[PDB]
Amino acid sequence: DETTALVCDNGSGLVKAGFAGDDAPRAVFPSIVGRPRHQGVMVGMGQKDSYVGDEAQSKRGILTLKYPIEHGIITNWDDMEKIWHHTFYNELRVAPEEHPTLLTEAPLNPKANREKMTQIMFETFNVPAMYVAIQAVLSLYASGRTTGIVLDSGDGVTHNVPIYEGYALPHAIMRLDLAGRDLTDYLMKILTERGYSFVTTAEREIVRDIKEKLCYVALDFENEMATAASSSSLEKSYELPDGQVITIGNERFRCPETLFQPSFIGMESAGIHETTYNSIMKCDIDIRKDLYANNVMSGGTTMYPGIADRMQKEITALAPSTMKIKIIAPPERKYSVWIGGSILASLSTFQQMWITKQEYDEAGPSIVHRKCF
Amino acid sequence: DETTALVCDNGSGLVKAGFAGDDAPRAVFPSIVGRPRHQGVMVGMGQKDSYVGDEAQSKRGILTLKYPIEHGIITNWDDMEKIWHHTFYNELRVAPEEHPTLLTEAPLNPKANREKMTQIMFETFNVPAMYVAIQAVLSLYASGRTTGIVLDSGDGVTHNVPIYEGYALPHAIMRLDLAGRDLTDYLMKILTERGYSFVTTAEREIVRDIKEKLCYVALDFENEMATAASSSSLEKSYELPDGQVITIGNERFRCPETLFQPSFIGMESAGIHETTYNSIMKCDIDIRKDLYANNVMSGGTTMYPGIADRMQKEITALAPSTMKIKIIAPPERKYSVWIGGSILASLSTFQQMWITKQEYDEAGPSIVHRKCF
Amino acid sequence: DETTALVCDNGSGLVKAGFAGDDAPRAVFPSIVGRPRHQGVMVGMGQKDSYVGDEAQSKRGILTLKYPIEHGIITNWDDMEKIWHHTFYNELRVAPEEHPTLLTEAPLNPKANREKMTQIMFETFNVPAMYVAIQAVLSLYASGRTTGIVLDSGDGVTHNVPIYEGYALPHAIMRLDLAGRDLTDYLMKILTERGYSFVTTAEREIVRDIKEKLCYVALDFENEMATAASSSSLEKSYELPDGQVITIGNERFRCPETLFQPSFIGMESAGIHETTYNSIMKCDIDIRKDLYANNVMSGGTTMYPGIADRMQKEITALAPSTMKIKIIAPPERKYSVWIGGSILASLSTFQQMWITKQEYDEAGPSIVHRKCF
Amino acid sequence: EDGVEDMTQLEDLQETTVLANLKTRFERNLIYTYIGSILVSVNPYRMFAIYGPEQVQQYSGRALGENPPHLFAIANLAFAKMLDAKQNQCVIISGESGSGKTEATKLILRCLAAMNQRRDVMQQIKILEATPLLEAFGNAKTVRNDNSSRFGKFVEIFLEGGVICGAITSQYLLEKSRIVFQAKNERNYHIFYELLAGLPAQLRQAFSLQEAETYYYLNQGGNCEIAGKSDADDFRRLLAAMEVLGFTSEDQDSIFRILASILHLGNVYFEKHETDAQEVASVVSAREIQAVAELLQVSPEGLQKAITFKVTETIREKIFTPLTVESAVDARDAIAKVLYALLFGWLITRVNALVSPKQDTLSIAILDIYGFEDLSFNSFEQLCINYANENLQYLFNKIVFQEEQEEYIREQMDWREIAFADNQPCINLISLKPYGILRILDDQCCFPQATDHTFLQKCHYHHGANPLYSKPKMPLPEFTIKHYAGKVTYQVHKFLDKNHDQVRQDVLDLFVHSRTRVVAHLFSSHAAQTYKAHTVAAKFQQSLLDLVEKMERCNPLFVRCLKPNHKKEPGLFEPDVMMAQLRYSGVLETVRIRKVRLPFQVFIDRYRCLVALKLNVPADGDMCVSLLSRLCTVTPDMYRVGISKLFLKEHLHQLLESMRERVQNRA
Ligand SMILES: Nc1ncnc2c1ncn2[C@@H]1O[C@H](COP(=O)(O)OP(=O)(O)O)[C@@H](O)[C@H]1O
Ligand SMILES: Nc1ncnc2c1ncn2[C@@H]1O[C@H](COP(=O)(O)OP(=O)(O)O)[C@@H](O)[C@H]1O
Ligand SMILES: Nc1ncnc2c1ncn2[C@@H]1O[C@H](COP(=O)(O)OP(=O)(O)O)[C@@H](O)[C@H]1O
Ligand SMILES: [Mg+2]
Ligand SMILES: [Mg+2]
Ligand SMILES: [Mg+2]
Repeated sequence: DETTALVCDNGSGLVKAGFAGDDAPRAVFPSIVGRPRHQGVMVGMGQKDSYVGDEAQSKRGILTLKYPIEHGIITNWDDMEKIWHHTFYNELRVAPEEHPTLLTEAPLNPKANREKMTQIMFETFNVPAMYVAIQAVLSLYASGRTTGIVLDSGDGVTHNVPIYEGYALPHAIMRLDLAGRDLTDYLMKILTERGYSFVTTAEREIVRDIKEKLCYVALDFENEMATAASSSSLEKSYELPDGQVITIGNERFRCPETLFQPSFIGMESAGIHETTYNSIMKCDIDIRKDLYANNVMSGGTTMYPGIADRMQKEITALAPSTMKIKIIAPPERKYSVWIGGSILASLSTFQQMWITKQEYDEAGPSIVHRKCF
Repeated sequence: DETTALVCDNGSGLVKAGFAGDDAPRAVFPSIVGRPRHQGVMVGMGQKDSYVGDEAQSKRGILTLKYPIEHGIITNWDDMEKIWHHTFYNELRVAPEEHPTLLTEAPLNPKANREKMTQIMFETFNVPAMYVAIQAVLSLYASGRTTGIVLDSGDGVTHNVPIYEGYALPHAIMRLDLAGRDLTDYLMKILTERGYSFVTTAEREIVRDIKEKLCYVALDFENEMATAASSSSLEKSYELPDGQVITIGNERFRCPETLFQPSFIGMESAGIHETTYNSIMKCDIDIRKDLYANNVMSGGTTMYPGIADRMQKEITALAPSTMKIKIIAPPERKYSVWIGGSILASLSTFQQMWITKQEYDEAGPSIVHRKCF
Repeated sequence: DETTALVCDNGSGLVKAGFAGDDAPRAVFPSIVGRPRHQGVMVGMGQKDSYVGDEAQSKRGILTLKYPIEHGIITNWDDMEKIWHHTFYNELRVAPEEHPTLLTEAPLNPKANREKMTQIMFETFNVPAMYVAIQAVLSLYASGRTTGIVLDSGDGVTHNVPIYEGYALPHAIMRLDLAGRDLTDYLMKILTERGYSFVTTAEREIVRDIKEKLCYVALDFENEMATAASSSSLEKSYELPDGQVITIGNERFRCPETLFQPSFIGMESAGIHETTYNSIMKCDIDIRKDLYANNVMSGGTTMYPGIADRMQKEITALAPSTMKIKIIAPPERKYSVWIGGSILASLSTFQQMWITKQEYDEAGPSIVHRKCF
Repeated sequence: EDGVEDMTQLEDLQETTVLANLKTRFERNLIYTYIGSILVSVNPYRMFAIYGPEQVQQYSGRALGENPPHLFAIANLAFAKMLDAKQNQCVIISGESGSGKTEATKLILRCLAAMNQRRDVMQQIKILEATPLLEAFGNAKTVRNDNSSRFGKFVEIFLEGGVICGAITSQYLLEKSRIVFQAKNERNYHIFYELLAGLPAQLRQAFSLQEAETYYYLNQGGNCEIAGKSDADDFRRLLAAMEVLGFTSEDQDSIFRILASILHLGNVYFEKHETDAQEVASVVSAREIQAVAELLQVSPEGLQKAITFKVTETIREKIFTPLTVESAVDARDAIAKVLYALLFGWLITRVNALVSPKQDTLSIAILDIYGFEDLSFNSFEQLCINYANENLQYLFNKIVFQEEQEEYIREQMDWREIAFADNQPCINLISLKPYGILRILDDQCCFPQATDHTFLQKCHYHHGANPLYSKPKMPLPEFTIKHYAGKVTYQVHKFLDKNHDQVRQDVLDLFVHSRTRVVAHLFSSHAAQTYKAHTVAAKFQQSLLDLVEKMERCNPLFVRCLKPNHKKEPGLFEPDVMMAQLRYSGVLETVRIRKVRLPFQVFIDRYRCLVALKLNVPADGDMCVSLLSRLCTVTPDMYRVGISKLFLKEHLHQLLESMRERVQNRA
């Protein structure tokens, strides 16, 4: 009867899991699987062949860390099963065979990904029901709006979804394979100019922490670079795990600049502002005014200081001066997809949109293409 | 059924033998073989052609003493057989053909040494099983830790082995051919400045006793030398076997100083502190903090008064001030390798890691390279 | 008027210097500085405090040899000045204050290295002009091509640079800190298995000579090891300076194997073949076919017998069977960087790309960042 | 006359049938029943005629035929087997505490004393008076019973052609971890509370004792008083027993001194002081250490070093290594446990020497052993208990299978080899040397950084594929073992803390050089007798192996005492309680082993309407049985035919019932 649904926002970098109706995810941990890369010499020490989540980062210095998801696509289907098993049993401490599960996926992913998630849910974990949602719709659900264009940016992909009065325009949906992971790689590359070498996968986590703590978005790039070159007031220090101290200057704002200039990492694509403007201009002329004032930002990559100010400046430069530009960046936008999924999964009217086990048995794994979206 | 294993820690200078499960070695005696060098004139006196162990030191004044092991490598394979036979029969009073034997070896020795020990154990003494262990791992076993870097120093070699959570990093293993025997030779050399001449191998033992009883490590070398030169309060007397009394001053701390300045004996290598720091810096950046606080010292050469204080001072000078440096020097570190071997050989899970006689018969003496380490 | 330019390819291990327009370097000598480590007892013998180049290897047995460059970064700035002074005056017998100088550097080095080289050239040696080039571009210049991916490997670093029709793709540039020096260290480590101990810096040169003369690359590692273990036809002898003869077997091909399996020396990086394939796959889909057939190998570490065959085999295994794989390994690839630099410095159109003394005086040492690359 | 005595003769033996027959017997005030040669006794909580000389002469010898079941039948059967085989025999009285094993043992002792010697009854008087001492030193209050024996009493009555010689009492499988650790709502052994309650005041002032709530070794349960027990009266009765047993005032004073020393040693705490390279435990207050030293006549500094230091002693030197807080705690607990064990052994040795026999040619052994234990919270002690019970169930199943084979051979049939799956896999799962659970526990007790979680992970890894071993779904700190009595879940919470029982040579040397004679004698004897047993589990396994090795030179006889109701109501019975007791006592193992016997006449007279209309053959035999057999088209390999009995009924019974109901469906 009272079977609480499970909301699992398995992103490329973080797993956000919890119960429907809650205000925050119950379990948040990195989506990594680690394996030992050294020689075990003590008897009985070395009987574990895999580490998932936070225990993979506690043992970070002897493991090889691998991500099962790149750019929103699950490429390793055994590590993904390990991560899902960890989430269901060790983290949520719940039995999946008695809870409906709600999962999320990027708008323009291959269909085999969704079919394989459906098969794994219905055959390995024996869930009673299933649904796969689109992350931007859940961002709107969490934002308390029915009209707006969502710029979601995790660390796999960046996509734009314009929605008006609950109606989506699929032809105006954008997608970029440029997100937090590429920012971490670019910061790792440009940290070599000061003589800092981060090579292994365990140092990728240190570089990611540096990026989260120190990096920010400059309102204007050229004068910021001139100020950084003409003085030393923009430099900050960071302490490495072994006690060494590093210092970074213009690398603080040069790393997030690749979101607006993808040419830094050798991509021909346009910036996030131009992508958003292009997505808006692909909609009806009667929809554009409402979309201009409902720019909803979601994801962890949108958490840089000053990113909303620059997005508003760029859109104002692009859009006509008559329109009013608003960038909605709630302080909890890092969990907006999960919050929206929790809101949606707790609705009583939503109970008729689940993919039940009987429907799967009847129609194969392809039922998810007509039941979802 | 209940066949107790034998632990034999045959070092370069001392043999430490006993039964697995005990708290201390049963037999400890010098690893020397002596032969007469004078003329026997009494009928019936002089029928013994060799003396092994303590009986070789009782007759020290008519014998030529030779060590079968230099720098952890067995160079005389008949004297080594004599010593092993003595250990098994006259000291432990046990029959080797019904007890598994555990032996130790330095980390970076030639492979022929290990193969020859395996062949001698399986063909001359007919042991039912065999294992060859690494001394630093046994030091960690005795210390009750799974993470730490071990500085073992007997009188053949000095080596560093960093281990984290039971995983060894073989690329960071160091080795020095500078240990107690070189210290004895250097003390013998610098004792000639006061007119004391020790030439024969029997006087090497007297010099070794002097080094064990009087030598110590100075916290700082230059001010210690200044104090020793400006006064006479650091001088101590020693009584020779025939009653003559010798006095030594700055030679008390100049002898152990060659551990930190190998240039005194004409070596280009770095001190033990710099070797330990270099071994630490060859590990992962996430391992260094735990290793800095788990510096385990083992062996007889680490028994000098004040050696741990100077090691901590030198590592603190080298390592960043943020880290916390701890030098673990248990009072029983002279027997830590044997204690760890005894702990390891008594485990029930270890019974599957022995090299049985059948495996040797199948695979030749080269089985020890894949079964051990 | 007719001021001939100087090309100085100062690598981590060798200095390759000469005049622009020549077909071969005029001066080739090791990049070492030696200092006495023993006691001078004869009056007048011991008045020299430093030895640079070949004279540092003639006196190898009384000196401490140090390299001013590790992994392509100058760490000792006084020894580097000594080496440059030696090159300019004692080797080339030329006055640097009247010849433009062309220098080389690894693609992803710290900027302080380049700025300091510029400052030293313009303030200590008073050169009239300067340029800093990238070694892979010079390798292509020497190879007579405008399209291709270059695998340069000296003894400091290994890097990949893909270039198409004279256009470089900086985002696809790879770098490894694994090269000839690490191979020498690994060979020194694995030579202890047969009982050969090389410790001092003077024995590092002997080990390097052994590696150059005897080591080779096996087409396949496992069957080569099986053949070496099952017979003794792969063993060769080497004569040490004092007459002792050493013999090595599988160490001949186990040493260069760390280029394809960096895990032997405890690195998590991928082999050179996988690094090259990854660099190719980071380029445009329309560039890959031309790059697959223009794999240019440069440097001294690429001089092992059979390295090109194995590189082709590995790339063929990785790349699709439709493409055609060609490995270009000219017999003079040890000097390809210098040959390309000589070709480039002699061009008449290149005379406008020098960094003149006036530009340096105007813009400080930071002019090299915008004038070069 | 509706009930039956022996259920072996029944044609269909099922759990429901056994329960129905047992409750029918109990409702008629018939307590004892028979399973072959195995007796079953239900505690009635009411005085019943289980005595009287007329019963003895009625059961005297083989003149009765065992038509009525009684313990005297077990006694005279053991006597007859001894006189036939000229060999010893043992009778094993198992069952839960309070199920009636104690008075069963006393009645057996009285019956043997009455029927063997019948001229002198001094042996039974001398062995009965030692019972209160053992009960006080070996029982404790648990969460299931108010007086439970935590050990196995082994009474051996020596006989010489009907002449009762001296008796030897032995103890086995004593719980060592209860002396220092008690769970919620349970106490330590009764002796400590009796001593603290009924001691004279000036003795308490001399020993500086206080109320039981202050002591750490007793207050862990939180309920130091039993509602319905008088400690002073029992303590005075114990004094009377010691006075009868020849224990002088000096011996009693020494025993009280030892117990007070244990109690005071239980109240020592340690602090984490900072040393140059480690953390070192130091005693908080030296008052308790000095009190223990004064009570035991040992050096105070020697005791403090034996508690807070570790000695590595070779021929040429002796090194003192400081211990941690946990290591010091383990050392103190090990000292307390060894002191208590030595004291109990000394008491039993003195009692045996008081009634020492002369010759050793024949003997009757009586074992009063506790049974299966399945509580709510389940831990190491019950794991050892269930391991011992599994090893006893092995012999029980061996006896049952021997009786089954004897039944098969006695009937005029070609005796086949009957399949039988013993409980060896469970014993191997618990205590096999390579990767047994107890072996893993022993290994983790010396491993550098082992805790309960690591031990659980090792157990899960090594036994994940065992059918008997089961893992919890969620990561709970527990595991499940499928015993013969069902699935039992063990909570791993202090397995490593309860297993550390290592006492080093320095402590033994300190205690040998005491100024009192009894303690010095005990520790000298212990050192002379002492071994690679450094843990509680290893010593328990050694003691159990000794007990088993004492028990293969004889054919055991089993007495299974049950419980009809947990409220001790004399007459009230429940079916679920009977099912639980039958599962725990191992009675249903006989039913499991059986899988099936029917007389030839029964089914001929019953199923005659399945093939023909009414086939009333006048001449019965094996030929008509075979005719009705292959007229039904049934393979001969799934059944067997003899004279009348041993007609195997694996699956033919179900199909025969189905055909019978199908035939009767029309009419
Ligand atoms: N405060 C922050 N500043 C900058 N980047 C951040 C911050 N917090 C998270 N990130 C980046 O966002 C990415 C994770 O965001 P998330 O939305 O959880 O990704 P996904 O949904 O794909 O798992 C990581 O690469 C992380 O480095
Ligand atoms: N108290 C001490 N002070 C200084 N040196 C000592 C002391 N005890 C032993 N040694 C030295 O340590 C060496 C022996 O140590 P040990 O660890 O037994 O060597 P090995 O293991 O190689 O046999 C001898 O050279 C001895 O002189
Ligand atoms: N024939 C050879 N076989 C193997 N290795 C070689 C050979 N010749 C040179 N090397 C190695 O290549 C390295 C020097 O190559 P080079 O390209 O001159 O380095 P760099 O440019 O960094 O000075 C040295 O370590 C040397 O041992
Ligand atoms: Mg996301
Ligand atoms: Mg040693
Ligand atoms: Mg080069």
